[PDB]
Amino acid sequence: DSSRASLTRVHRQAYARLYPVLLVKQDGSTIHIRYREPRRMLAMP
Amino acid sequence: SPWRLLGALCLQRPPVVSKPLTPLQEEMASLLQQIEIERSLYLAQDLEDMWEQKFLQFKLGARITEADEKNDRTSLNRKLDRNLVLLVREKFGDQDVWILPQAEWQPGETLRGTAERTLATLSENNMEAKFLGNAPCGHYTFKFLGAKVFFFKALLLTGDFSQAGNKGHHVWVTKDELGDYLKPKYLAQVRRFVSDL
Amino acid sequence: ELTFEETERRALLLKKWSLYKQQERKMERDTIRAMLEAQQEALEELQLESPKLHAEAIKRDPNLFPFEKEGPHYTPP
Amino acid sequence: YKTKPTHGIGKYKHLIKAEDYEYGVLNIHLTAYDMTLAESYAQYVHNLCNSLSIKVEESYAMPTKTILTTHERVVQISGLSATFAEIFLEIIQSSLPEGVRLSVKEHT
RNA sequence: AGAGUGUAGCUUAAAAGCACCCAACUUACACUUAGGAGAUUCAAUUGACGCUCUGA
Repeated sequence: DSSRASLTRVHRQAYARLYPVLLVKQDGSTIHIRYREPRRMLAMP
Repeated sequence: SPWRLLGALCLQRPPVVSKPLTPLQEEMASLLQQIEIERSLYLAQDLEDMWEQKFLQFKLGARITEADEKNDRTSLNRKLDRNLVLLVREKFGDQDVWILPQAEWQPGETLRGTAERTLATLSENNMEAKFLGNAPCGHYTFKFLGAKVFFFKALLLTGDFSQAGNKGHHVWVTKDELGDYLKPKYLAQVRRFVSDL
Repeated sequence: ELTFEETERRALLLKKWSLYKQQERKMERDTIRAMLEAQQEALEELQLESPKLHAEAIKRDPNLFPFEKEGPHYTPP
Repeated sequence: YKTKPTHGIGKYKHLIKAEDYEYGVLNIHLTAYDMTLAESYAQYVHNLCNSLSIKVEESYAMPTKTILTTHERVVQISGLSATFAEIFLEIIQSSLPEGVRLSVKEHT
């Protein structure tokens, strides 16, 4: 059960649009992140 | 009375891949997205095209490496969305039952030491496991001369499971094959303390 | 602005999600109680069959203070 | 009145606390790419704690650090039993949604 | 094979009260407001469908 609190949202009122950008740190582990300007793919050199 | 001292260990491989979202969760995903755009507070086309083609050029690693094998029960990667449990066939002098990895312990060795020994007793590998406490998770007693079996719990951090084609019959069971492989009540109730999730 | 049909769909969405997460929490609690009572009966049997091991069954491993374990991902290495 | 049987019927302060191997102070650190996911996981773990009757003291957050940003949360825990701690942290292990970093560090 | 037997999680409650959950206010919890699901195992006090224990 690793999805019960994944369908959750920000509970504030001052904020801009957030998008599900896929991110990889160093080894190819794609994870959704709430990030501006949807890139759909991120990689740290 | 003569007592047969026996321990064991119900190893836990955690799911490296999160479970896929159900259509119910996806509908709630749409609802949460649209409420966000409702409750938010304030050449892009070229950037969007470049970013989408950057997304397309690299292929995402398959979340399910399971549909291709269909027979790699000995492989550590049999399942990814759920936890896995080690389970090795054993053949006794008077019995032949698909039994969770057991071990023999002496009063000079504590239960944690027995579990640590069992970690590498039967897998002959360099697996890395972690224990939480001395508390067991299941106790099952079958007599012929008393006897007992203590199913302990441990979690896999990393595993160098060399020579995967071992002479044993280690089959990773998540939840379903438990009953199929372990018939008697003393062994089919492992699901009570195995995290079904 | 919004419409009656989508409002009704949203209300039914809330209803079905209430039911679904109610079942989720019920099964989680069932597992909690099942394995807690399993551990309690295991400890009781250990006390009955070994008077010198229940004393060391309650002690705590000192290696859990710097505990570490990563969560799930999508693309394994 | 002192000499009557009803003496002390109104005293209340003794009911208010205005002030066996067990753990110490436990800090669970949750650093996550998403403010949303970090907050949701903090809520879930707090709900588990107050449903299992665990003394929770603080649920604050560390200041943000930039090097994108990672949001940090803290959960304080005090009071565990032998089997209870095992169940608690195994449940935490099994119910980690996606790419979250747990911790069982202590104070200071 | 035998015993205890039996209202949703609990009730020397008789279809109820506590429990329980999400939504909003909360960092968070809590409170509060809005909503949600829930049972007397089946046949005539009795017999037999399910759980626990005692054995093999």
